[PDB]
Amino acid sequence: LEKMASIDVHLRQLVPGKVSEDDKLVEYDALLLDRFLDILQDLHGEDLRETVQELYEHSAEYEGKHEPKKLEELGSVLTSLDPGDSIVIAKAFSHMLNLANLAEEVQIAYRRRIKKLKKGDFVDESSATTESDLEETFKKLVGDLNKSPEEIFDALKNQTVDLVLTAHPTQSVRRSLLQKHGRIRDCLAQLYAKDITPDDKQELDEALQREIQAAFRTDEIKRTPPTPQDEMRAGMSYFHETIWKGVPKFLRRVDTALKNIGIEERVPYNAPLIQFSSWMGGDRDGNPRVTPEVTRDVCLLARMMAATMYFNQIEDLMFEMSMWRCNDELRARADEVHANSAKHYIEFWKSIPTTEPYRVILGDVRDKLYHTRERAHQLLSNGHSDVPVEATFINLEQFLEPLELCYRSLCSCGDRPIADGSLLDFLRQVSTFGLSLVRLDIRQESDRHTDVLDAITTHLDIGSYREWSEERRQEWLLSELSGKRPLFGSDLPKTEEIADVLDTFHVIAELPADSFGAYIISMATAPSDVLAVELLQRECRVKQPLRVVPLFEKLADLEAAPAAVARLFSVDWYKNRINGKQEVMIGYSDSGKDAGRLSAAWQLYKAQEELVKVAKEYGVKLTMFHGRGGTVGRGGGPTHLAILSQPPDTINGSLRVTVQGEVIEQSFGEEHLCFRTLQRFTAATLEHGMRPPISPKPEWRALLDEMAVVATEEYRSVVFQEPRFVEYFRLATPELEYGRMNIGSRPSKRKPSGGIESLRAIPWIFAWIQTRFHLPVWLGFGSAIRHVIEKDVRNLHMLQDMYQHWPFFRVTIDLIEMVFAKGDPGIAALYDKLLVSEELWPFGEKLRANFEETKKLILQTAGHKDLLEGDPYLKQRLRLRDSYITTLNVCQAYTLKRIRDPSYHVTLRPHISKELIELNPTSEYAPGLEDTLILTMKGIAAGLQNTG
Amino acid sequence: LEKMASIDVHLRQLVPGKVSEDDKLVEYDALLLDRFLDILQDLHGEDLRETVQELYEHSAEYEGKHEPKKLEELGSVLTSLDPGDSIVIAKAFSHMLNLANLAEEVQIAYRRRIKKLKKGDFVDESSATTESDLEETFKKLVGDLNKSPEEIFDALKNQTVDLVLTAHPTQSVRRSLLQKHGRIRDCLAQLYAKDITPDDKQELDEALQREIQAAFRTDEIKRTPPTPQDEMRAGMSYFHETIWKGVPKFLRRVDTALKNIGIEERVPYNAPLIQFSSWMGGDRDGNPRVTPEVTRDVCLLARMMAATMYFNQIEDLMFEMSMWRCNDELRARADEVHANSAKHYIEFWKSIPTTEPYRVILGDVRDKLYHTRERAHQLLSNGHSDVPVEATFINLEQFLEPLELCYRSLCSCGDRPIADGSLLDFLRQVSTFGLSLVRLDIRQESDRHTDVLDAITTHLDIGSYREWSEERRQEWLLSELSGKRPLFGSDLPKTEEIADVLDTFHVIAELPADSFGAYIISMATAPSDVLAVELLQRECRVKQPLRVVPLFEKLADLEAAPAAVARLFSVDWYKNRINGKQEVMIGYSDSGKDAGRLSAAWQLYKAQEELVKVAKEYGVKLTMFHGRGGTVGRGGGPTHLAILSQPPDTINGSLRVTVQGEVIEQSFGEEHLCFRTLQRFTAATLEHGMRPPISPKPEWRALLDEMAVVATEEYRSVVFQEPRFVEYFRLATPELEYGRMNIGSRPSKRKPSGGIESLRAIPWIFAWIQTRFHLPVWLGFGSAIRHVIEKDVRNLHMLQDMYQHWPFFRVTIDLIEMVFAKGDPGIAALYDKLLVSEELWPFGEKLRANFEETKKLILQTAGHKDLLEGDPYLKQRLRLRDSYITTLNVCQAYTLKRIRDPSYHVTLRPHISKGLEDTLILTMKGIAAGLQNTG
Ligand SMILES: [Cl-]
Ligand SMILES: [Cl-]
Repeated sequence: LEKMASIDVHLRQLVPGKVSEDDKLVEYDALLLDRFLDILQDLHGEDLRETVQELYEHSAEYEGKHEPKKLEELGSVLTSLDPGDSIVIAKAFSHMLNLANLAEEVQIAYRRRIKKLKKGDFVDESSATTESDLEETFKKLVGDLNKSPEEIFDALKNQTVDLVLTAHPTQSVRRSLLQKHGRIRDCLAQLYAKDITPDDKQELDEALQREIQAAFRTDEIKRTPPTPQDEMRAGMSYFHETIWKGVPKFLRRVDTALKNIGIEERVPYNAPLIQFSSWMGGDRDGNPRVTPEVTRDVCLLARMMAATMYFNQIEDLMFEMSMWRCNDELRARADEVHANSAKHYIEFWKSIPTTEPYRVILGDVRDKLYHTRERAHQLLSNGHSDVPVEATFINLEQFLEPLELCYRSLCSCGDRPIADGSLLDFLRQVSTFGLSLVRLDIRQESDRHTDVLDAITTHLDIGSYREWSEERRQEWLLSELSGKRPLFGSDLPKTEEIADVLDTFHVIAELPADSFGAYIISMATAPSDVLAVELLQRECRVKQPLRVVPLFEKLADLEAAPAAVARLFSVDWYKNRINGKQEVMIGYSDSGKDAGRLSAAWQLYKAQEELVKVAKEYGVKLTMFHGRGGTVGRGGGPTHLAILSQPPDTINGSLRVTVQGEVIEQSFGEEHLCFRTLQRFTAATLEHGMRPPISPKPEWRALLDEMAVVATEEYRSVVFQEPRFVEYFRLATPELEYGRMNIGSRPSKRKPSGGIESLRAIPWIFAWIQTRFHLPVWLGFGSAIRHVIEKDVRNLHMLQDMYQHWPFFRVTIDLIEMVFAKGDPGIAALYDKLLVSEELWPFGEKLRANFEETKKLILQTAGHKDLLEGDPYLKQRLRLRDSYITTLNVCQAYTLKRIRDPSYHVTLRPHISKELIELNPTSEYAPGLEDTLILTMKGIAAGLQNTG
Repeated sequence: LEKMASIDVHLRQLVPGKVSEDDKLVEYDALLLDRFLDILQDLHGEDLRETVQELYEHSAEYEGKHEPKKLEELGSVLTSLDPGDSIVIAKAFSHMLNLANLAEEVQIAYRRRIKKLKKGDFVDESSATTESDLEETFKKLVGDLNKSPEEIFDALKNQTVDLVLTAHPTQSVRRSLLQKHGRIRDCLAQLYAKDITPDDKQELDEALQREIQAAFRTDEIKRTPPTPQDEMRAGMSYFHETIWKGVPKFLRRVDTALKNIGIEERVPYNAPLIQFSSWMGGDRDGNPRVTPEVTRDVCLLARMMAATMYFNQIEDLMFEMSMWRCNDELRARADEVHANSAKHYIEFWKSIPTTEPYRVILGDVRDKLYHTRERAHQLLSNGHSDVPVEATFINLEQFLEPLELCYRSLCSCGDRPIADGSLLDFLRQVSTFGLSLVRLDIRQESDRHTDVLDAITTHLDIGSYREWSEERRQEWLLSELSGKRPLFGSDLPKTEEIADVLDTFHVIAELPADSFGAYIISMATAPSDVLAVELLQRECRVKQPLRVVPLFEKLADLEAAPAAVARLFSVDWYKNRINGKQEVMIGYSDSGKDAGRLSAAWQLYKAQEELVKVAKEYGVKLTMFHGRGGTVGRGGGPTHLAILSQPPDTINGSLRVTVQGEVIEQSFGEEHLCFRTLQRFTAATLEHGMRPPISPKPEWRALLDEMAVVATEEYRSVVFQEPRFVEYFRLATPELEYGRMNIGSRPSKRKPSGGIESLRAIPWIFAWIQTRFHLPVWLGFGSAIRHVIEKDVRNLHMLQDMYQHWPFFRVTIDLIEMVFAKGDPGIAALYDKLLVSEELWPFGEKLRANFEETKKLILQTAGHKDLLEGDPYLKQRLRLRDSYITTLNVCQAYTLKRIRDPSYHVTLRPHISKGLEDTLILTMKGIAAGLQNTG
């Protein structure tokens, strides 16, 4: 079995050099791959394994020299597979790619930071290898900017970093498989301890193989397209994985860094430097599976998970808190609590003596935590309870008060060190996670609210709120919000949709405010949308109404946004309701779908500038909420510079960002990855408040305005004006298959009969990610740079000045370059040849030329000859993934030709050893061609991760 | 604050060299001491801290040169302390000693093994630094002994090591402090990772200090002398600490070591190589606090703890077990289980689909585990339940069956590797811990059974079972055991004691058999005692009766033991009840109190010889149960050779050993320490089965016979014949204070008006441990070795040959030598000066000379010039503790003079910044914790 000698060779040819001296990535991937291939052989035979390995080697040769002969060879092998073998090959390559991502996480997580590799400017902040840690950022603020430590500490206490978890656009991988990935990562890591004993190393190898096989032998389909509650349970995995333990660890490190510049205090235990919000179960925009009851369910589930974790943690806290000397106040509380009926620690003590007052108070808190979980579970499972609300924690102050009493008391007695142990970690967890871990945002289209108001105004014979001009809408909305009469009752003709909207508001009213974040209006355009939501909130008896957040998606919505926000602040009722705080949401991907990526990036910079102008004019604290697709939505290092790049004063101590589902594993799956994530968010926020990026030279603005015009013209002329483009998009791309299959819970279009305008941005991105073409990300850049270069020979120099000195531009280009690295036009060509009509082939050809031209231009702009010349670590990891992804592409393409064309008979090969073909019985397509397709989609999706 | 610079120096003067190259012990201790003293200064002031540091510095100087002027300085300082400062100093030194123990454990656990330091013979097995690990033991068996790997594996399959956890003779430390010790150990260890980042090292230091203060700032008194359930709760901590996770780890290591000698199989997951038994809540011998309700409570609590640990463990198993391919049998069970009513994993899955059958069956197991804990809890807190016993696991087969089904199924599908992951660990945990973690032994005096039967026979107008000869007792007991008519009813006049015994049997009868181990007859002497327990068990309607274990204590009881056991095997009823398995208990400490330690050691060797002769004659698998005080009861390395030293075939694949309370933290507190404990017990047992120690040369046996005669003559002439001894023992020693104070739950004597015969062995040992004198351990060895040396010039050569070549002798001597290391006659002399009458001073003076002579003779026998010449690591660790313990000694002695004599006014010093009984208790617990185990 000298088979290993082959994969090593291929791997080392894929990543030739070393990206450092602790570069063990090729080693890691070889080890994992060898163990996996042996498992494949032991379960499905020597022939199956030899086939799979020949496929991998061919793919690696392709990602090396990009000879199309290699694609012809891969295809030749893959078409001759009957559905059984096709499923096993696709599954095989999905799992192999997963293992590659695992070795990547280990390598990243243990790479030694090179203090000599820092250049000294902001470019260092674009990679984890040279970015500033917390303390380095403190020293940067103090030295270069001559800020006093007191100013840094004060800035930090009032800072909030709000991470919003959203559902994954495809396979939000099951919590079980995450657990397995963890065990594999740990086995890998421990195998490379430079001090390990032979028997230890043996048992670790056997454990690694054992877990690789375990993960391979779990189905990844069947059952249901998981219900929204299931998707939410899966999203909450990272709290148990890393985040719960990770928050107090990060905060304590902040304490140390503050000590290391002379600050004697710690960050206050109730200060919300970290917050977590969730859309899982709250975003109903174009997702009818998300019902009112779904929202009630995920709210209660969250309250359960939080109470559970607090329950388990408070027992170790009770064991720690064995002191006797205490404050007079706490002694009073102990004697008071000692007057009662001790069920949840009979294994520990028959009862708790008054000589352990801390243990008394804490034991009572433990009792209240148990009753909160039991009552939430009864509310979820029935609808009523019998657990009195007076015996649980209903708001966060009830919970914090006894703990703060213990802390104060301990400090009174000079036991501050004891107080700063498990107790401090507990207080910080209560403050960060509250009673729910996450706060659920609600999201709905503006049109649904307009429908509701129109049904009401029709029911009152006042006219159609829909037909009303925006000024008439505003005037009516204002008179009603200021009025004393309720608006509607049960006697109201409600369509199924209008009933959905109102019932959602009623659910919101019947749940604790600690559970909710923001109500977000998709497709916001005018103040009447926000006012409409505010009115529906009031007239549905939502006692503590949510903050309303407009999501300005389209380009015209962005230009009109600051006018709208000004008009909203200028209204007396709204101005007093917001209490000096406004949060606006921007969607990088939505605006991209509208008007191309370059024009949307620049328009979003300008729109944030104007919104901060309005917020200062009227004295409101503006908070920008960054939706998916952004520069700040990337994974790892790049996030640091992306945040630093935001226009001055757009953050101001409140960062709200979407943690994309395709990135959450790379950012929170591992202990170090999580810590460094929280760190770069906190450090980037803190620094940007005090050290904004340079303001752009006026010529830079004028240039970007012109480029945006040309770029929008090209993007729209292709996507929207070319009549046959929609024909091409349906052939060269599996967009239709994505809409039909059990990959995401959402419909891909808002109106089934519409063109690209009615297509949601996620299937738009996804469709072109699968073919490694990435049109939605780069289309429009080519003609823009081409235009400015021809318009004046010297504009190229200006662009290069921007990339080297203007952060926003550098990060935008950098993102484009990263996406091009995940691109391969040759594969897009394979899809054309197999799936697209002949008279449409030149169309694709022209598109690919644009692809190529743009790439060259981006390179010229970035001053690079190769893609990602400045980040060889990422270039390496990407190349390693690409070798697996390419096979999944070819398999996807031929599987598509096989599905769409039953008149494409192929010379099948004999089946390859023991089955997986009988796990999808009720399939209308072939015995396992639907499953093969789903596998390649989940796989390519996992390999390409994030683009735009 | 350069005060730290002093203590380092003193420490380095205490242990001059390095016992290796990874010897960071002095560094560890210096760090812990510096951090602790800074804490003391921060809580009670610079004056208090400076006082404590002067005390330790002087103590270290004393342990250096042993100048009694150093003791005069210590005393002069400690007497001028009012009770408040006295308490803070005593508490302080107790915790300093604990920190010494913590660093000691870390040093031990991370000491790199030196393979070039092995000499090749059995002496290597007396220290962890050179003992054979599992794999080295295999290669020893295969190469030198020509045992085949098949033979090794079959031997292992059938082997059981049963470790019996007993209540602490003093302070069974609260589970909270065990946890804090864990955090201190972990912080210390990680600070010395040769890869640590500056901020990590900083936060680790702050966590270290924080935890030292946390442990120092908890009271250790008040409330009650904790209830038996409380002491039991504390004893069970080590399952959570290390043992639960640690057992599957060790078993997997066995599997690996087997692969490395060609065995492809794993040790069967249902093989009980490791077992845990408990006395906590079961030993009633001279201990009235242990009632029937206590036994029921610790039983139910135990089943609760186990049910919890299984419950928590099975959720990760459920996440791992996501396969879909399965056996036809398992698939049927999944569809079967899928026909039912899922409340305990709604945070995980709405429900478990039949596409995940393993998860289905396991989820059901999780459910049944939940109902089991809940039912046990309701029985404990109330007395009845409503949780159907059919909805719980009542016996181990119900529990194992679905799990074994999962394993079979996974193997059927070529998923054996997945099966050998979390699932195998789980099976091995069910088999090792069962439904109770531990199996409780019950223990009672034979005399109580005599009382009960005498009330019965008197109630039947047949006469007094007590006045009856032993043969008449036997004959009646046999007639009843072979008979079909019941013995007694509710109409039976029961004294509180007789009602107690019968009620204990009724509770055993009303609880699952899996909860209980062995019924132990203290002061057993004749077959009628065993038979008596058997009958009382039967006529109390105990469905599955316990195995009865006689404890032969006195020397005459040991001589008469094998005759008795032969007589029991010769009776048809007993022969048919035991089913070819017999367990006898021997008490090394018990027999020592009777007749001196040397004679008890030799008598126990010979007695085990005779017991094995008989057990082979009648074809029974004899299991010797080693009570407290043995060589095999030591901590760490020495246990290996002690086990190897037992007479051939006394073990025969079943070792039962007492884990003394004074050793359990050193043996299971840390992950590595626990593994190495389970390992050395498992390896030593396996080897001894196939490689029995040498048989003794007859001149050796004759010499030991003679030495035993002289030794008992001396021990008895001093302890029992000297008329003033009892007066001396009451003054030179805190025995009276121990009996009156809240140190142990047990009364120190069986009959208050008796002499030493009625004094229990534990207070006997403890009393002389407190004064660092240890008379119960070495007294009698002196006159024995002196006698044989004078009788013939060459007998010293014979003794040295025995020490160099007979393991039993080497381990006996070695234990004595270690005890002498923990002795200091000078401190005993201080106690004499303060607390003993003047006309009794030569008496003490004389005994101390005996001490010295005995020590000299022991050294000559072992071929040593200094004590513990062969184990410098232990010599070092002990030397380090001595400096704290000595301060605790001086404090105790002057506190005793102050307590007993209110006519001893002292010039107290002003109280030192932010009630003598509490001080005394502190010093006793402290000296107890520093001396750990002796004899
Ligand atoms: Cl109890
Ligand atoms: Cl649900």
